[PDB]
Amino acid sequence: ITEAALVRDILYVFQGIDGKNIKMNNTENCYKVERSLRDTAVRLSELGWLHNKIRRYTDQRSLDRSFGLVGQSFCAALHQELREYYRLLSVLHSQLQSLTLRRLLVWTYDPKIRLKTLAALVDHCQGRKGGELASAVHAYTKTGDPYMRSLVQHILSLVSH
Amino acid sequence: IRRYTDQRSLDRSFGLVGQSFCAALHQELREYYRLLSVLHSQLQLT
Amino acid sequence: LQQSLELKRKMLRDKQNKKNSGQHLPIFPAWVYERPALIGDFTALPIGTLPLASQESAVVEDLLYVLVGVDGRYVSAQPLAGRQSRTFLVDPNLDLSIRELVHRILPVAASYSAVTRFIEEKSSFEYGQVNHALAAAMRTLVKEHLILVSQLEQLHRQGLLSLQKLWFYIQPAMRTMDILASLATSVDKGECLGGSTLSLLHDRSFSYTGDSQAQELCLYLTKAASAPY
Amino acid sequence: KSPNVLLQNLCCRILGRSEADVAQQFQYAVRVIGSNFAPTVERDEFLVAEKIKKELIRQRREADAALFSELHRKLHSQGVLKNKWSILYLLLSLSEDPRSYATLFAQALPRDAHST
Amino acid sequence: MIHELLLALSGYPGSIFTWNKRSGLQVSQDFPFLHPSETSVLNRLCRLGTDYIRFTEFIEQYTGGLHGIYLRAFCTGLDSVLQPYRQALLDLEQEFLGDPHLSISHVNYFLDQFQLLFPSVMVVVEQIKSQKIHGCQILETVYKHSCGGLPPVRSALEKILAVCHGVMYKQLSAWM
Amino acid sequence: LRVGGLGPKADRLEELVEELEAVGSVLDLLVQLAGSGPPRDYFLNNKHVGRNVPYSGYDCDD
Amino acid sequence: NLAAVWDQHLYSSDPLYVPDDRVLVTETQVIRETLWLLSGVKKLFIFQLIDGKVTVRNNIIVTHLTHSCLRSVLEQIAAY
Amino acid sequence: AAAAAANLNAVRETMDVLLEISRILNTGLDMETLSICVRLCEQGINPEALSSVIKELRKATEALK
Repeated sequence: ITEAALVRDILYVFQGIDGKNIKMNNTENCYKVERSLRDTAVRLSELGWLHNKIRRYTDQRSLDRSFGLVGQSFCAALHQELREYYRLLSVLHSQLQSLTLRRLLVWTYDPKIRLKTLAALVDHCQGRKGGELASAVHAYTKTGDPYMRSLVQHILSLVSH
Repeated sequence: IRRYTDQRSLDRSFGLVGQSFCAALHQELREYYRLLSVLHSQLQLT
Repeated sequence: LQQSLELKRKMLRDKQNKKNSGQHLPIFPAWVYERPALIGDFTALPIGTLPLASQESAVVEDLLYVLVGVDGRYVSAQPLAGRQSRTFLVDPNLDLSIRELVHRILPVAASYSAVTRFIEEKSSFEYGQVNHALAAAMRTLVKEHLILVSQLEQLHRQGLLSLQKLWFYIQPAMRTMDILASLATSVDKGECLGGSTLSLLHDRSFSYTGDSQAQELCLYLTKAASAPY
Repeated sequence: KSPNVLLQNLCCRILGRSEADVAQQFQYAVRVIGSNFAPTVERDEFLVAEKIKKELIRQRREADAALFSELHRKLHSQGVLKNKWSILYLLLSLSEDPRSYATLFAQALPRDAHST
Repeated sequence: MIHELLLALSGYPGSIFTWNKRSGLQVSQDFPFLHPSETSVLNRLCRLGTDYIRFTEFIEQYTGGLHGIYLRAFCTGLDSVLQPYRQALLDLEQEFLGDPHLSISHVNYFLDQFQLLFPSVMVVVEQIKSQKIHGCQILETVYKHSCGGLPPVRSALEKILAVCHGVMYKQLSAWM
Repeated sequence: LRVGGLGPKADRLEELVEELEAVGSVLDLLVQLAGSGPPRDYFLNNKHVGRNVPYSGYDCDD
Repeated sequence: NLAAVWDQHLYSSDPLYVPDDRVLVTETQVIRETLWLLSGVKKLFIFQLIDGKVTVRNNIIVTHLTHSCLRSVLEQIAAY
Repeated sequence: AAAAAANLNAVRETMDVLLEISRILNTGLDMETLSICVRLCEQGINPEALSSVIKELRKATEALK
């Protein structure tokens, strides 16, 4: 096994899909592998677990018209604000034929702090609908840091419409 | 100089000048580790 | 370690009785606190026979792990991550002159853990807007520590970096993590939150009227954490 | 060609003028590029890419900060430019906000730590 | 294998890209010439590609029961609003010819504008085909799905709404 | 010259001929023949002497 | 190369496979041929006639496409 | 030989990729001047130096207007 191998898999597991040596434990607890390499791989793969959880939700609560206009228009934002995360992850699929950057700890950091927020705004919104879901999305615009507070103030303009 | 700049930042009673003087006195140790690294670099010197 | 679950319990009830004039504060899902998420640290060769030059050359990559919170191969972080600061387990058969240099560097790693943990905790809604804004400006500077510990690996792969070079290069970083981890642990002991942390930052923005490098930190962190208030 | 005549041609492009008249400016340039010629700073590229993404994002031009990430891939794909760093650094240093701490952040490692 | 991905996100069946009328397009082999993670991306691309294939079969079936004038009008509407798919898959040649290094992950930054659109609009002809709907009653289900959240789908079925309303406006222009 | 070392010599050259403003063809001899020729100080680079020497810290290349 | 698809189909030799015998053709030659067939001409080398039905030409191939994908785009143009 | 075309094209491309990077940065450089500057930088030179001089020579040029 080599450090060059592990960074191949680590490009697919940022996209929810499995890899040649990274796999899964049982399902949606964690991304357990198969040294110190392993530990930095694990710590990166916790961006995959945050992708599945936000992908599935927009794949189901769109294609369910019962979930209403808000609900759909939310799942549109969680698709747009995730297509731009595939834009990033395309350049990292290129740039093979070095790349490691502590096996990417400084590339992924800025969006993993945006893959959080949304995965918690999903679980805070779960079960609501209608203009009540335009309230859970207004619960999180009351926080200090203009990353989360501006990311969530965009969704509270899509979901306002 | 370490047993001075150590023991006199643990002393939170030491004056404002006391820290300023002490801050200078280990800026002067960056110069000293910079040089000391140059000396390690040559070791492949007597 | 565990008691933060209880502190958040006391806190959120208190934010409710302050907001008896209202309702429906946000809160994070439990997985945000249960998962290892953004936390720091968690068959190798006969290093006693591995000769002195290569013995340094093996140890210097572990520091490049341990400076971001990864258990190295030698020099690996301890359990009881609790209390307020880490300790580490550099081996009994590593050369004594190297061990006494390793113990001189680690106080930036011991102080990287215990800043990630203030970036995590003091971001959730139990803690007001000001502890968020502080714990986010502090989140920014921890990226630049990740840029830097990446540069040092690039020089290492070229065979071009060694422990007396490493101890030159980390020095402005080792300073900032002391300033941050102190200004973090001071907010836990002096547990009070917004309006009071906005004092604590400004008080140290006088205490460092000399040092200038650490004086721009405290004007940065205060001018950032000021904005909500 | 050779650096001196290239540097003269540079002067003759930024100045709106002919070669003999600008020789005091070329004298100033010869005094300034001269001596400041070896690499002052240890040069690598993960940093000089970040130091520009950060500036575009600061300007709220966040899409250009992802366009750069692929323009840089293309510039690196072709195998011509062997000293990429300098021309990125130069363009960074010349950049302007279309509309100050600077010392807390990651910076270039100082190279004085080694000898030759 | 990047031109066959591109002809089988266009129509035509091939050999990498196996087809079946039930399963749709279905790369399924154990290729030694790809990183093993690959084929599940292709089955995801085959998804939209099959919501062109089976979404195209309906189109050539038209232009009596189902073979009504308003179904032709909606279905030649589902040509006008479907042409952006055809064109947006000529333009996907012009990169990959040039840049030797682009991997199929680029194609998903590109086409996932349509991943909100095709399987949603797929329920309107699957409904018209699973029920039966005739005459100006086509000009209702169109509008009742137009009242959606998603702004892509909410302007796919507003262009088909106005081109099939073109028929109603004329039949009700003879008549008056 | 100024890139090879020997910077003050290069400085001397230009100051020693800004003075001919009050011989262009004569200078054109020396430059076109410049390569041809045939193949110490204590105050030089010495911090311990002179008056108001500013702070510097170790040169080691000097 | 990338533009060499299924010319390293040759993993087919790891199970059991007999070589096809096939003729490479530049796609612009195929395009010349259809522009003739569709300008209403006769007896192209591609688009061979069998019985007044126009037909593909069998074992005719390129690189970026395989053998049976090409066959299927010819069928559609031959029926036109 | 054909290698005098194949490499010249790589220069035509690397030059206009860079013409993009330099316009997203809103710098003042025309196509020619950028080509002088990268010709310099490929020889080995310290970019801090000429980057300061380019602004100084600009200052002189505009201040006379």
